[PDB]
Amino acid sequence: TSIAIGSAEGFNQADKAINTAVKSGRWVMLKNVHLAPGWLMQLEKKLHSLQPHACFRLFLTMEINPKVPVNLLRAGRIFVFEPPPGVKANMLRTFSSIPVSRICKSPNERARLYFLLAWFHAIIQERLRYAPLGWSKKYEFGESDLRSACDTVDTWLDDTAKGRQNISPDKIPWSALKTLMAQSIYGGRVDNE
Amino acid sequence: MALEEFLKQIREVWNTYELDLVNYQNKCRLIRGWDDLFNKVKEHINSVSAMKLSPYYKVFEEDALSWEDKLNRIMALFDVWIDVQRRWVYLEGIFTGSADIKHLLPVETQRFQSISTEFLALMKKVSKSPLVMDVLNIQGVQRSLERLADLLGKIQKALGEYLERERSSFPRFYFVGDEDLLEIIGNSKNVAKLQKHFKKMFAGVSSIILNEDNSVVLGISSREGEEVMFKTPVSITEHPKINEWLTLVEKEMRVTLAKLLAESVTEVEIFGKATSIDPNTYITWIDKYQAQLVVLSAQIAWSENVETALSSMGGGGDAAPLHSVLSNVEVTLNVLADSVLMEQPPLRRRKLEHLITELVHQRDVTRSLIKSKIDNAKSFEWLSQMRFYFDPKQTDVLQQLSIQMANAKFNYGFEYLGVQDKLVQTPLTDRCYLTMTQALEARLGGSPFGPAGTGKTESVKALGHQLGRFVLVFNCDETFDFQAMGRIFVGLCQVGAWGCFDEFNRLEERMLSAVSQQVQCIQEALREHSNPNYDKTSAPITCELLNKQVKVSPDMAIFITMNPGYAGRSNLPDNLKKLFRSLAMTKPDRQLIAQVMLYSQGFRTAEVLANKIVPFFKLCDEQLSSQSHYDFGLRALKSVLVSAGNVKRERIQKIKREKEERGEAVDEGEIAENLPEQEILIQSVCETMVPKLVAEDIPLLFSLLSDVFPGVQYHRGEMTALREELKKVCQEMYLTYGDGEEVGGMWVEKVLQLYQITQINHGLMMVGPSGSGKSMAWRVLLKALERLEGVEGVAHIIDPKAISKDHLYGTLDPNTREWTDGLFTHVLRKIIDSVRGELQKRQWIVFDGDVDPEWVENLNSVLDDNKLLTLPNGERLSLPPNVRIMFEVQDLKYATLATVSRCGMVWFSEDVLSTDMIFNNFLARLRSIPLDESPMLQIQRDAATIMQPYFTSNGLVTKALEHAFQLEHIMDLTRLRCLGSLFSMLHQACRNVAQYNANHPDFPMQIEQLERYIQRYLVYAILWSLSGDSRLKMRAELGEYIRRITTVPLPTAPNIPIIDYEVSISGEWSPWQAKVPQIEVETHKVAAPDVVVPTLDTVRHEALLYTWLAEHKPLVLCGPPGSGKTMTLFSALRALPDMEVVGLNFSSATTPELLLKTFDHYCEYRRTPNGVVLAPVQLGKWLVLFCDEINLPDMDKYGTQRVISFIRQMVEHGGFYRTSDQTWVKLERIQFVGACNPPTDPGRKPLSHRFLRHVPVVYVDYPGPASLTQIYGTFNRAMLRLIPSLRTYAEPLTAAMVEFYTMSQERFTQDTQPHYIYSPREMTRWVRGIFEALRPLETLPVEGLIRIWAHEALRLFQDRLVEDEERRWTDENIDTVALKHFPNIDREKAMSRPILYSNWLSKDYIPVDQEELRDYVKARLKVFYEEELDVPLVLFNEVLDHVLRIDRIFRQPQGHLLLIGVSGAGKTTLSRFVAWMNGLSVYQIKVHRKYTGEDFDEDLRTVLRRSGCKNEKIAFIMDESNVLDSGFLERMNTLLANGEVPGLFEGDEYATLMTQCKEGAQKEGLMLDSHEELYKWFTSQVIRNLHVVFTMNPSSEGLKDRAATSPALFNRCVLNWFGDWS
Amino acid sequence: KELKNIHVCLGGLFVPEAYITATRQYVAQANSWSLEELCLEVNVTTSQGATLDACSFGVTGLKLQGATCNNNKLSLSNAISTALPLTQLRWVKQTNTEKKASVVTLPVYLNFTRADLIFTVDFEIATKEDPRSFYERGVAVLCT
Ligand SMILES: Nc1ncnc2c1ncn2[C@@H]1O[C@H](COP(=O)(O)OP(=O)(O)OP(=O)(O)O)[C@@H](O)[C@H]1O
Ligand SMILES: Nc1ncnc2c1ncn2[C@@H]1O[C@H](COP(=O)(O)OP(=O)(O)O)[C@@H](O)[C@H]1O
Ligand SMILES: Nc1ncnc2c1ncn2[C@@H]1O[C@H](COP(=O)(O)OP(=O)(O)O)[C@@H](O)[C@H]1O
Ligand SMILES: [Mg+2]
Ligand SMILES: [Mg+2]
Repeated sequence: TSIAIGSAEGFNQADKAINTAVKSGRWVMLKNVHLAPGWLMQLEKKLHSLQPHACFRLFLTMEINPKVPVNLLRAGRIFVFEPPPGVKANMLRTFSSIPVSRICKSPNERARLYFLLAWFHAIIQERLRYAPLGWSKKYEFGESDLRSACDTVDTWLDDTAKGRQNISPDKIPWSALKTLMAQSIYGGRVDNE
Repeated sequence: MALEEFLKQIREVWNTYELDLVNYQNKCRLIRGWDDLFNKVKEHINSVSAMKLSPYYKVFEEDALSWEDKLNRIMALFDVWIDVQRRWVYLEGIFTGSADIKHLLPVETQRFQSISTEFLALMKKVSKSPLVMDVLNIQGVQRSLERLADLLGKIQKALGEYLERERSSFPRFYFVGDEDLLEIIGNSKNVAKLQKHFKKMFAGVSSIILNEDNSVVLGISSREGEEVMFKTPVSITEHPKINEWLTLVEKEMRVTLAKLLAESVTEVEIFGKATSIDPNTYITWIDKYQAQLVVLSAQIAWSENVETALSSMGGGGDAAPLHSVLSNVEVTLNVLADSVLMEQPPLRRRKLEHLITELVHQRDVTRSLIKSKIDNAKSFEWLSQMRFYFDPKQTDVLQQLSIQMANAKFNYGFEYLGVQDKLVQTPLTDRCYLTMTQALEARLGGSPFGPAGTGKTESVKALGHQLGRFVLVFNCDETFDFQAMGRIFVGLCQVGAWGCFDEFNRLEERMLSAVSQQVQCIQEALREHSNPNYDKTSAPITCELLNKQVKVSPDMAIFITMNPGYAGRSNLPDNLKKLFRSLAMTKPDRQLIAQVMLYSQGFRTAEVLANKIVPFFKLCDEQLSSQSHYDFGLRALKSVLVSAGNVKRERIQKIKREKEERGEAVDEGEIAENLPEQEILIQSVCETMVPKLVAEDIPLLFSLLSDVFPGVQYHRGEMTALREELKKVCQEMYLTYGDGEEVGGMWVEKVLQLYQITQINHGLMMVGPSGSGKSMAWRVLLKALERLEGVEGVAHIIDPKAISKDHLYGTLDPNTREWTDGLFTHVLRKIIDSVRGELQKRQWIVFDGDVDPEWVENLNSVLDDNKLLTLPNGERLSLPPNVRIMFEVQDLKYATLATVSRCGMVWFSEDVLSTDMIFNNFLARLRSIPLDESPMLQIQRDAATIMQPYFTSNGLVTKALEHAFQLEHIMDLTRLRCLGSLFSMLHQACRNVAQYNANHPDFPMQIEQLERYIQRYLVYAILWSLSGDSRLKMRAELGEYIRRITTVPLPTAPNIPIIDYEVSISGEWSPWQAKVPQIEVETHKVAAPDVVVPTLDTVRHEALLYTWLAEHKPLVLCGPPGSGKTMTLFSALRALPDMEVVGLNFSSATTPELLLKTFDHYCEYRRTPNGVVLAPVQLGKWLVLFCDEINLPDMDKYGTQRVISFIRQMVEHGGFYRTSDQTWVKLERIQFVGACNPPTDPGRKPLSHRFLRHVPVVYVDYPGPASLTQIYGTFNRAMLRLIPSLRTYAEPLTAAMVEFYTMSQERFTQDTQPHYIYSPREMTRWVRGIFEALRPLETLPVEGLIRIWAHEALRLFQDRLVEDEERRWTDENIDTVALKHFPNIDREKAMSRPILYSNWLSKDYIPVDQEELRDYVKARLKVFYEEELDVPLVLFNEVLDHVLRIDRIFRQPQGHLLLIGVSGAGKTTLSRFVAWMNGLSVYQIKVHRKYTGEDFDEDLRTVLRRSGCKNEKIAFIMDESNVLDSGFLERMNTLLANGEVPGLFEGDEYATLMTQCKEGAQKEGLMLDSHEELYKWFTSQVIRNLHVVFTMNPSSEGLKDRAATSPALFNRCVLNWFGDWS
Repeated sequence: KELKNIHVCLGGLFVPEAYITATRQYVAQANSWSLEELCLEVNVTTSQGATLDACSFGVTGLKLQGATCNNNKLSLSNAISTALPLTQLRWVKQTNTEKKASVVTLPVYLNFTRADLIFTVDFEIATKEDPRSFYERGVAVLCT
């Protein structure tokens, strides 16, 4: 059960979800909990005096906001999500996130296209570490763009290779992939000529 | 003669005019002819107004009053009858038409049945006597209607649950307000009244078409008059239910449009694939079909032609049939261009422009295909384009047309969009279409972002209109909470409509995160709708919205347009940004927009003009000075282009007309060829861009125009007919008028420029410094246009910052979800309804106040092309074409570019209104308007003649005003503040002469004496109006400058400044020192609160304040705390017996509610025919509101004070707005007086220049050592008369007091500690302290007097000290001062190391020994342990000192304590111990976790009742930890100062209080009766019985913060720094 | 007349974009050309040997990032910044002779933050350097 924190009745859903989960043993995720630091104090107190089910897991999503309660950080386990250190790490997370079945589909040329997408994503996202030179500003080139680009590759490759086991590299729609990424997927956030 | 004729016409009209009654569904006879009845009453009232003006009104005075009283009752009664009749009609239809409401709302039906039967009974009574006079005189009919309206109001609100049930039946009802929905449901039988509600339910359907019986829906219509005829008309008889036949209309609308498109496609295929096209045939096809179908048919034909051509080029060597497609497009484009060049009907002209705009795009795309050598239909250069495919073999007409872009497939919704302004298909828009369609295919949302004016809202709407979808625009803000957005999503999901949430990021960050849950689940439902496994036979797809299953239509989409870094915006959460595909719309292709727009308008040189106008706008942005009201973006370019089309159209008509008078010749080709297209574009630029330019930027723009358009000159058309109208209006308003370079010439051009902006823009801004002639500009133009065009002009002036945003726009109840209209919403909704013919008048809504994005961005959709006001409850209000939203501001520093780009600015520089223009207006008013309400007028006319030479350019006043600006003042100087004070003071000179004439009936004032008095007073008036807010030496400095430049005789004193001289009524300068006598105060009134020793500064300021107060003019006294601002004002008010003063103490948390509570307590609201009037309860006395901390209230982040803006509105406009019912309340007999420290003091904010203009400021400085010696030498001499032996020491005692105070003031300043404020108040407390000690003493040796003198110095100058070295310095210097001024005395007997005085060990206040005092305190503490508190204490030397200090304060009237020290030091225990010793009852608030403001109010009332009514002394002990809210301090701030809280006792509490004050007065022996003196006695008792002890920790920043949140804590409380134990 | 012959640092100007317009407006007025028809061409001069010719406007203080200008030809360099001695802004009529396939448009930013763009220059590549390499390496010109 996923609940976005921030509404008056959002807290009511969060309390009901946690009360039901600690007995059933399901998972509860509360997103943007940094927007209600005062309610986080009460959540920490409730969690401490609790004996939940073995399989119960509570996930809290925050923004690394200095207003997050200290006692909540001490009680929970902190996982920090950030750009990978380099190109090699960027490729590894890109390949790990994509299911193995998605890459291994009917055209054998899909794997190379995904690798090129993985490399292109790694290069432009690493250039963000050099703000004036790599780009003109800190663009939000993130996982959402990679998901859209991967969906674009899957849709267009299926359209051309209609069930063929192998496709000629010349028949791959390079113009479609290049234009869509430059205009819609990745070029949407770009505002500088 | 004619007077009798007017009376006869009124009588014969009213005894013969019968109310118009018609049958209404064979139930009753309703009243019609409302406009005829209302205007007849108004025109007769105006005749009664002219009845009074004529001199012969004397004999006819009695008859006119009887008629006017009759008319007002007729006007008031029928104003309510029209309301109750309308409410009854739609309420009756709801309860009668639907039989299911009998069970859901049984009690509500029963109440309405009784109301309806009573209403129908009144219909029978009025039907018997249709005459207006007979129905008016019905017994209690007026009261019977007020209850009827209230009863209809109560039943109206209770139907909210029924309305929400009905919205589910027809989902489009969700975008209709509750009141409008009631009208639609109730009036289902009378469809004729539904024609004004279709525009809120459909994209372009403004009304339906009905047959003669009004029982069959023949078709629909648009706003422009375009009509669509249903193939199978919908019959209402077989589907009586309103939602049933409305649904059939919507379903028939789509099918009819689909069928019409198929026929249109068949016809347009002939024009396609044709080398030659007949213009006559093409025009006929355009006229036959609808605007959206003509463009759609052209798009389909071109798409099929290119698809056929590309398929034919499969081989690659097919001789490129794409050239044939390009040839046909150009040939058809040639025909369209020719058709526009000639005169066409307005509807066909719009169709041609739409066809040109699209065919230009089709030509551009085909050229790209030709250039790129595309020979395959699967090439992405063709796939990326938007292609329309038509399938005539498709059985379902709704699925015949398929729109595709890249890999996205769409279906035309066939929503009737009417005729919309189609956009130019720029490459950026193509990029927008590609990205948004890709987002739609992935079932995501679209989030275009960028700067303002780039075209994101229009592009989203254009794409929706391209697919035939219902696009709804919502102007998002912070009140779009989870419930409001969920209800909107429910409506969009069920309807199947696009939602464009513009300014989405303006929501709160927490609310944006919450909304992300609803968008996520909606998109998940959409995503699983696109699965091919889905079957329509199964249950329709649903999403969990607002804890309810909501069906999701596939056509629904969500779009959010936002500005990333603009002020007033929030940051979207990351989980929400992943639900939208963002696109950067930053640089619009304005070059192509200009070319296509001018090409479609008929310009021959569109390419040349576009290549000249777009760079001109870029150069203007890069060259002109950076001003806050400058916008050279696409909106400015769009406004120029549309004006160019309008200028050309009217120029062509004028040329065509001109040929008619000359003769007979009409040739479109010759007119088009001989047309100055260069001049037309420059005219539009000058009519739109010149008004906003500052003085130094105008030559830069004209130089740019000359360079870009060389050899082309513009001469503005002389609006002659308007200029006489302005000249006549200006003369009646005493306003100077000028032509060109004449005096007032610049102002008139601004008025004409503002007139042109009104004609072009529906949203205006008047940006310019305070007092630059802005209000007079639009006031004169509104009146001039009323005379010129004959259309009545009504202006609704609103101050947006004087009220909260909830009261300005409306609020949505979190619990009941009921929408309450705000100020602006009520005004706009009233005009839209036009119940009383508001739509037939020129309505202007003027926002007279500051502009910041918090409130002004809610008008983003109103000022945009939408012309729509969107509310959080889903209701939208279209701005009527006759309504102009106008802003009158002084700057645009805090306004974002989103609003600056939306309005046409008119810049009013301060040089527009020259000084002599104000001088002429003053003298014109003086010569015409009598001051009393003629001998008084004759004095004014004679005085004006004397002041004429001085009130000229380069005259005495103008030269003096110029010099006064060089000198610095306590407040920022403005021209109109000096002139406004000067004019009000010269009026008093005229009143002084009139008083002299009444005092000397036999010998009136002569001309020669009048010249002497007025000339001398004018010099006196200039000095005190220009340097009144400046220090003493610059009051002098302006004196010599006047002496150097004036010819008026001046005092011949070698060194005495002119500011020390007054003007006697005899016409001679006389010193102010002659009115300062060496008075002898009585002994019992020594240092009394109301005793004022007259000094030079006091008499000068008292006369100045009396002059301003006698004119009922607002004023502010500025000066250091304790300088004597309050004392001087109250002393001046004692000379005015008809003025009562009410004290208000402002703080950093002061809001207009504090003023409103005072108005409720001291004034009353009364209904008058002219409107609501707020006047004091007591008759004939003027109420004066004394605001003591006027500049303390906090400025928000946008630099405005809400209370100051409230006062500025309520001073300039003479009234405010009552937010209870959104009615204008006009003040009567209410005056405002302010006091404040200089703005350079910490915590003080400078007052707004638009407020200081109306308010003169006088600077009250600290008395000098000479003044202090005179003031307190008088007190010491009178006080020392108690002991005749000590009378010789009065002079040295005063010198010692002044000397020590001077050094203590210099040594300890606010820089060291915030509370180190030393004022003459300490000297007054010094005199009082010595007086009370000596009073009892029968005799005292000089040593005893010095010991008392030193003790008072220690208790006043050392108690507040913090550091030990400061206390050591005070101890040492007191010894030196006493020895310096009192030699040869026993220093040891006087300046002993411990100085303690107490009345505990004797009847008198004599010095006490430390050892003997300790034994007494030890003995009393032992008793204190068993009785009250058994906490052991330890007595050291500091405790004995501290208990004596607390005892001294507890014995004083209004004696409050401020104990500062570390916790655990005994501050509370010592306070309780001393209070028990002095008999006080200790009260502490038992604060807990759930303690709130209401609990504190109850505790405050409990203490006040005990200490005010029961005469019980109470030591209210309060700690800083008990302050859980700023509300606690605000109540304490007022209670400490005034001894009362105005809004504390209300309703039953006030009634219970008044009984208790009455009984308590009986015990005291006074039988007070009225509530006024009961409260005055109650306030006096609380003052003398309530002591408040405030304890807080010695914080650094907290003490400074408390110095502003609660100023009374440092001015009314005696501060003692306990600190830590040394 | 001297106001045309003074070398001005665009970094030291309060608004440098207004200076570019002023030079554009001066050339159009003197030669009786239209403002929109003018185009800007760049000529980096070694020291100040070259002289203004009624259309040139010397500009100093321009810094070239990641490239070196020799004989008005660019070559990629490993230095962080390269100072241009004297940049001559010549306003000429547009000839629409298309690109030379060795001309790259360098942005001219006001400062190192690369937040605001003043104008764009069309320099020429020397030798066999790839124009795409200039784009990838973020080569630009800074006013200060
Ligand atoms: N054309 C005119 N001729 C003569 N006097 C004028 C004229 N226009 C304005 N005034 C006077 O000059 C003063 C300017 O007041 P006005 O209301 O026009 O200023 P404003 O720009 O609206 O000021 P604010 O910003 O304070 O609202 C007033 O005293 C007004 O009577
Ligand atoms: N001419 C005077 N005669 C008598 N008392 C004076 C005179 N001038 C100043 N004072 C003393 O100065 C004090 C002024 O305090 P007040 O006017 O209340 O300060 P504020 O104007 O800042 O509220 C009074 O208590 C008064 O005793
Ligand atoms: N002079 C004193 N001798 C002994 N104990 C004291 C003395 N003054 C305060 N206390 C102690 O402080 C406690 C009360 O503190 P309190 O006066 O409430 O602190 P505060 O002055 O900060 O409100 C008592 O329990 C008492 O024991
Ligand atoms: Mg917008
Ligand atoms: Mg005004």
